[PDB]
Amino acid sequence: MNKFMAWVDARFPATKMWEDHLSKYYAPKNFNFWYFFGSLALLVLVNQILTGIWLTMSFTPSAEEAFASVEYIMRDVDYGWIIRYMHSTGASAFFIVVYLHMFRGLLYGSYQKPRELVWIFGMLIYLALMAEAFMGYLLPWGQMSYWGAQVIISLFGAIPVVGEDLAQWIRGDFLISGITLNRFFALHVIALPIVLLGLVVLHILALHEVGSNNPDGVDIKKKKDENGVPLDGIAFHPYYTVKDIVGVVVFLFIFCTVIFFFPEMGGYFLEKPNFEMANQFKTPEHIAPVWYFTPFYAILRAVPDKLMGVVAMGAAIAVLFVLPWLDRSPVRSIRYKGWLSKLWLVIFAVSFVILGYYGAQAPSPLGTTLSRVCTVLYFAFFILMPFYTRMEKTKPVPERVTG
Amino acid sequence: MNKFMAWVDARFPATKMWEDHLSKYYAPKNFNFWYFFGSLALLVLVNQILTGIWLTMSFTPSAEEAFASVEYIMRDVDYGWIIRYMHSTGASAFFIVVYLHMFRGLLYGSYQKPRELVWIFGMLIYLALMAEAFM
Amino acid sequence: VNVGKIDPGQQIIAEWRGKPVFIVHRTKEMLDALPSLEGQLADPDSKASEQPEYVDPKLRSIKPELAVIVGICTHLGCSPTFRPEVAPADLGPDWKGGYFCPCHGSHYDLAGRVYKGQPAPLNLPIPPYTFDADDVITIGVDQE
Amino acid sequence: QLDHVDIDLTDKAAMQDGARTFANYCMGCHSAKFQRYERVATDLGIPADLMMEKLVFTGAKIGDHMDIGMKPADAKTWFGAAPPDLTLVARVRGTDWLYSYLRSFYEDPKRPWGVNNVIFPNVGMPNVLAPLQGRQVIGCKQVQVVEDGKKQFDPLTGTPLTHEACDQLTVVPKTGELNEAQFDEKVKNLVTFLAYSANPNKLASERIGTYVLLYLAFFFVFAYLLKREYWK
Amino acid sequence: PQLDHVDIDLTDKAAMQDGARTFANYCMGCHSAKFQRYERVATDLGIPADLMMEKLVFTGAKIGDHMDIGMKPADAKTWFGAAPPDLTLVARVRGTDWLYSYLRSFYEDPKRPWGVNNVIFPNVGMPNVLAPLQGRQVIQLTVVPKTGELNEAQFDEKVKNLVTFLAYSANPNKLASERIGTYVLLYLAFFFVFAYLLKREYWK
Amino acid sequence: AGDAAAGQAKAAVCGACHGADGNSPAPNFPKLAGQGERYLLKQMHDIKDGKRTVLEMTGLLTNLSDQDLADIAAYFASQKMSVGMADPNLVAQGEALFRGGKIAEGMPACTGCHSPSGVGIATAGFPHLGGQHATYVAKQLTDFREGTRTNDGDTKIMQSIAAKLSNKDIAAISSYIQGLH
Amino acid sequence: AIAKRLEPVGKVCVQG
Amino acid sequence: AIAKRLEPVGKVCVQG
Ligand SMILES: COC1=C(OC)C(=O)C(C/C=C(\C)CC/C=C(\C)CC/C=C(\C)CC/C=C(\C)CC/C=C(\C)CC/C=C(\C)CC/C=C(/C)CC/C=C(\C)CC/C=C(\C)CCC=C(C)C)=C(C)C1=O
Ligand code: HEC
Ligand code: HEC
Ligand code: HEC
Ligand code: HEC
Ligand code: HEM
Ligand code: HEM
Ligand code: HEM
Ligand code: FES
Repeated sequence: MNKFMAWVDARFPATKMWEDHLSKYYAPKNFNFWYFFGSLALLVLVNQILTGIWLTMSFTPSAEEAFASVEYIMRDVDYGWIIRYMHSTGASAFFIVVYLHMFRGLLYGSYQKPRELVWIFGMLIYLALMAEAFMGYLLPWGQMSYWGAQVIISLFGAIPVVGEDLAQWIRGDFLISGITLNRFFALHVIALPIVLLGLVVLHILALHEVGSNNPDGVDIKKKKDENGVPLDGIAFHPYYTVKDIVGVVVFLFIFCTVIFFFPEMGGYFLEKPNFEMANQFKTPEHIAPVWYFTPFYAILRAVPDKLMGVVAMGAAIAVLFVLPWLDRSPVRSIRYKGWLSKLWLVIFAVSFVILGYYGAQAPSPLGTTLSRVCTVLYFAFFILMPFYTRMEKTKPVPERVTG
Repeated sequence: MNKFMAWVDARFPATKMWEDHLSKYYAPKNFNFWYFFGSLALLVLVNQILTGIWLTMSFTPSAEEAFASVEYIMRDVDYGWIIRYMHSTGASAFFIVVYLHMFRGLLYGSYQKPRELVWIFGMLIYLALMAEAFM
Repeated sequence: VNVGKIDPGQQIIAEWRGKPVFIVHRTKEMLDALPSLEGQLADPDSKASEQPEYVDPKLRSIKPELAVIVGICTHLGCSPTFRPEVAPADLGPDWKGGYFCPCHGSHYDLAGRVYKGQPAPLNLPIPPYTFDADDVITIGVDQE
Repeated sequence: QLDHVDIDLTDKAAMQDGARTFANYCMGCHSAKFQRYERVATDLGIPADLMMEKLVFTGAKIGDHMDIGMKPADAKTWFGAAPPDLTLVARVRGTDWLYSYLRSFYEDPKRPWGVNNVIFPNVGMPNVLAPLQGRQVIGCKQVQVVEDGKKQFDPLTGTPLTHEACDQLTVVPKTGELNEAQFDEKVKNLVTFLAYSANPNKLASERIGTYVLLYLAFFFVFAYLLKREYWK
Repeated sequence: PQLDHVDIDLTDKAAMQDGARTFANYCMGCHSAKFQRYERVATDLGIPADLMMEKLVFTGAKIGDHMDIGMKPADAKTWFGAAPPDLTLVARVRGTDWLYSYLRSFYEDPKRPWGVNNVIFPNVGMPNVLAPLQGRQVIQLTVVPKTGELNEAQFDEKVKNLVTFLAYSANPNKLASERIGTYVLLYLAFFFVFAYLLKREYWK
Repeated sequence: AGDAAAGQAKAAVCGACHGADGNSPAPNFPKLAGQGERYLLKQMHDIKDGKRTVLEMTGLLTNLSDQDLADIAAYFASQKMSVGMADPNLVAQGEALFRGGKIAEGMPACTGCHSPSGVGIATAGFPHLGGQHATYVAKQLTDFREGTRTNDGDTKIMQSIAAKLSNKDIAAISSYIQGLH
Repeated sequence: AIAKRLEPVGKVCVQG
Repeated sequence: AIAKRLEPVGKVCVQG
């Protein structure tokens, strides 16, 4: 209503925010498949929050009842199995969407100036997401849950001096137990969700401060019409809102297909050994991380030394933070970067996929050799970026976006 | 730092937000005792969130173990008794501070125009607090 | 645990930290044979295994008479079977007493030191224990 | 090497026979404690009174979980390994693994219970279905001849052409109630019931997902039209 | 009803030890103290762990175990007509004065199932389990002479020590709380002066 | 393995108490017919070595070699245990205990280690129970409960299990087992 | 049909 | 001192 909105606008900047962030907010008109994943990440975060709130209505964060409570959700709670599968598939889809989001950032140089803070907030979001998923995977209290938590927290025992004390303090016990379960449940259900929501708010605010990149890397703000609107810019609402609605429907089709027909996804979204209750005295023949942690695992497994392996695994994630300063290309988009940048992006993607694929299996000779090679390539993609971004010859970026 | 803040401000609304909300935001200079309670309500909300997060690390939301888990917090968890007392006294202090805040609003007509939305959001906060404290 | 009542060549099972701890009263012939078993162990010096800094590297116990080993097989955490017999028909003729894992056939000597080329990659753990008195030990507090 | 089994979760009779087998030969050591008798009866089409009379042996109520008197610690002490809860074993191991495991027990005097398992070597489980299957041994029997996947059947009779192999699971004749096919069907029904127990929402999941996907295709048509239009 | 005031001293280790002895011998038969551990009771009462295990742990439990009892609540509710409540927090549920008056107010009432009634807790399902010590108390409450091991003063001390232990059991953090609170308040008074001065400086 | 054909001749002395085919007529003598050969051999060795005390068999197995015992066990395992009759007033409780055990007391059902039909597991050494005399079964359960019989091994399977059976439970379950098939 | 399918394995012979 | 203060109420006579 006109009068109601006039009353609100005098007392709340509703119309002002709407015209500053969604309408009258002109994003590049050449977004492609790779720009669906921010909105899909928001959708998956909302799905995780809702389904987690509902699982918490029935979950028991105790070592004696966690697994039994999960089965109670799966069988006794009306549609509880739907909510649980939504949550597990939503964690896996959160990591799928976020990895594709980060790979878009890599492809189109979206981390470069002025979006360095956007990239840093996104990486903080990624760290929070990894912590959240790790602590959630302990909640079912299956064999995989318990033993993956055991190994991951023993990693903190690799710190030379304070490692063992730090690991014990994190566990809250001399081993992984119900104390660790309840603690990780509290962190996973409130603390990290709050941190993630705040980080997402900061991320979107920084983006809207500096504006979106585009597949061509063209700074659309340079060319503006008489009204001040970029020539290659269109209002986010309604054009990209409807585009993101279509993307959300497609994502929901895939998401519901997985939920209702293949919730386990061949044992990758719901690992088979995790359907057995945690046993402190019998460890699985082969213990592997959830798929979305597998690459870094491979890196850690590729290093013969324990402390060096932990340091390398941490650096594999920390280097993405400095990525904005590693890239010295005069152009943003891979479309106009030299052959070296394209080759190294291909190498990095292949190495990441191979690291994930070989970290999901028991160690093998070819697997170990390829994991070490891919660790070298993964770190070289970043370490050599400041050099091969300068050595290459880049194409001239068009004044107007293509399409 | 000057250079660091210049770098941030070109990428974040840091200084603009600081100067729109906290600095360069000119409030009446005659605030009295009754205007302490918005900040105190914020502090009590932060205390409730933090203490409740730490209680959730040791609470068992089952009819069989809820009371036992509360006693476990009181007795077995190091300083868990402190955290639980902060939480319960913080709920009581939250309602004390919120009631004094609402009474300030009554005294000084802070609900009147143009602050009708402020008052309505405050009442929604009060409803959420009633539900939160009951649960 | 009161350990002075363990007759030669027998063991008791204590329960520490959820885990089963075999407390074995190792007789003479056993400790005479153990120095002759170094040719079949992957970690005879317990370089990579887990044990306190005050136990003998070879015997892996505070004193040779008593053997305190957390009875959890390194490979998949199964409880080894105590086989003090000299040459069991199914342990082979080279046996000189020890621990036989039944789940996947991992073998350890009477000092908990794993044999070579078995599923168990490390020796059986030595828990942190001490001797309060000649007949009683405490499993959980390090020796002074 | 596992053997494939085609498990039909819509077969109420097969699931009923599997539930009977589980209640009689299995719940002595194994629990199904994440699963209630009431839900099992509802999904298998068993009347509640019939479920009470025929499958509930522990004095539990219809709505009670399929708990058993054998405690995990006691059974771990007795058998050397705790008999795991079997509600989700179909998801933990898969139906093919269970089908091959329950048919792979063979006499092995070297073992504590006189038996071993091809699928689960040195398993701590006694061969509790020996009365049905009969004595199974690692002996010599006729196996279909195969040469690089060149599998020979009899063109006329359609039965396999076989040669003797001396490392095969052979059931000693006249040692069990059921022949090979009858024991195969018994194990198939048992594994079908276990598959239902692991995933009792499978059929409803497929139905609901079909409807959800139809709705999402409809909504996609509308959203795609609203997008491509409004992008002109 | 009118209660008798008792001055409970939670720093009296000897009194709390006597109360713990009385609770373990006369009260843990039907009542659990399942929300506290033998180890913490020993630590707070100054009782050595070996002495605590020998003298106060009768159930075969470990020092670190909760003070559980064999009498299950359902069985006790059936037997007595009411479940003997866990007494760990009873000093907070009822207060020390109520407990002191209740444990001394049992008198003989043949109309009751257990032959006793209580002035503080009329028609209570508790049998008078301290009758051997107090003696035969009959109705104003008077103890029949030469019927109990202890006189009125000696029994009051026994109840006072027991109530003192119950008072500690309900609130084992009270002494540590008053110690920590003193320093927290001292710091806040110290911090207030700096905050007050800082505010005064700016508001010139 | 033993030879049933020779065990028949070697088992004639036993048939005085256990019956010619192992189906004893007197309740106090257990039926050896159809009993697991492994279990029979273990029991005979235990009685030889004093691990199980049967006063009625004092010196009867001392002169029999290991192969003779194996032959006798094979002969008895080659027979079929006759099935008795359960007391109608006790069959319900005995059946409930046998098939379900006690969830509350944590007593296992007997149908796991001993088959639902009571035939036991011959390879595992779990004895055949169905058809066994109610008197003998009750005596064995009482002996396990009181620790009189301890040859069930260090794991104390049956000692632990029988510790949870009352006298009424023992009588009812023995009566049910007498008619179990 | 279901009742026959669900018959318990253990059969007990009872007096009378 | 503490040992006497904590002596169990129930005293048992034992042979020899
Ligand atoms: C097989 O195996 C393996 C796998 O697995 C299967 C794997 O996957 C992997 C691969 C691993 C991965 C890639 C997974 C990665 C997963 C992770 C990153 C998980 C890591 C998560 C953890 C282990 C959690 C660790 C958590 C830590 C260390 C952080 C701890 C944080 C705390 C405890 C917070 C501290 C609390 C505080 C400070 C309280 C707040 C204090 C206050 C002051 C509050 C405010 C108080 C007041 C206001 C009162 C005082 C008043 C003041 C200040 C005065 C002034 C007043 C004002 C208010 C102004 C590997 C290698 C592996 O091999
Ligand atoms: C119907 C007759 C039964 C089926 C089907 C299964 N069991 Fe058992 N079982 C028993 C023990 C002591 C174990 C543990 C052995 C070990 O860990 O080495 C098992 C194990 C299984 C497994 C393996 C599950 C896994 O995740 O590895 C399956 C699939 C299984 N059992 C199915 C003991 C007994 C027992 C006591 C006599 C009975 C009656 C049964 N099992 C019956 C069945
Ligand atoms: C079994 C013989 C008991 C012994 C020994 C002791 N108590 Fe008891 N208690 C018992 C019952 C059955 C009840 C319930 C009575 C009712 O009508 O509800 C109680 C209750 C108490 C209470 C009341 C607590 C409350 O109402 O919140 C107290 C304070 C109490 N008991 C204390 C107490 C003490 C100090 C004992 C040792 C001296 C003791 N009880 C022994 C049963 C039995
Ligand atoms: C009467 C003089 C007996 C003769 C002759 C034999 N046995 Fe017997 N046996 C007898 C009794 C009274 C019992 C039961 C003991 C008890 O504890 O109640 C037994 C028992 C056995 C058993 C154990 C059976 C079981 O546990 O199921 C076995 C295996 C057995 N006896 C074997 C056996 C053999 C081989 C004999 C001839 C060499 C023999 N028995 C003779 C009494 C008598
Ligand atoms: C798990 C293994 C069990 C289960 C759950 C029960 N029993 Fe049985 N039992 C078991 C073993 C290993 C043995 C052999 C003991 C030995 O070697 O000395 C037995 C034996 C018996 C016997 C004696 C049979 C005889 O003497 O002929 C009886 C009478 C018996 N067991 C009864 C019984 C009952 C009533 C059970 C349920 C309450 C039961 N058993 C369970 C192993 C196991
Ligand atoms: C980024 C957001 C989140 C992610 C990535 C995430 C991830 C996960 C994962 C991977 C599991 C393991 C599921 C399984 O394998 O069974 C899990 C479990 C769980 N999560 Fe989270 N979660 C998120 C947010 C939340 C929130 C906000 C809540 C509650 C408010 C929550 C509550 C739970 C509960 C109760 C469980 C245990 C039940 C179960 O395992 O399904 N989660 N989570
Ligand atoms: C996990 C939850 C996340 C949410 C909800 C989220 C949300 C969004 C949204 C809505 C956008 C705008 C639309 C789009 O560009 O797709 C965006 C852009 C962006 N995101 Fe994310 N994001 C998340 C995580 C991340 C992570 C992990 C990274 C990188 C490490 C990242 C980096 C970026 C960058 C650089 C941009 C702007 C680049 C450009 O304009 O092309 N984000 N984010
Ligand atoms: C406005 C915010 C909140 C209010 C007013 C509030 C109020 C309360 C109150 C009155 C209790 C009863 C405590 C007692 O009587 O012992 C309670 C219990 C509890 N609260 Fe909240 N709460 C708030 C937020 C939270 C949050 C955010 C969490 C978790 C992150 C939390 C976790 C708990 C837990 C675990 C308990 C049970 C343990 C206990 O009783 O101490 N609370 N809350
Ligand atoms: S369980 Fe010990 S070798 Fe595998």
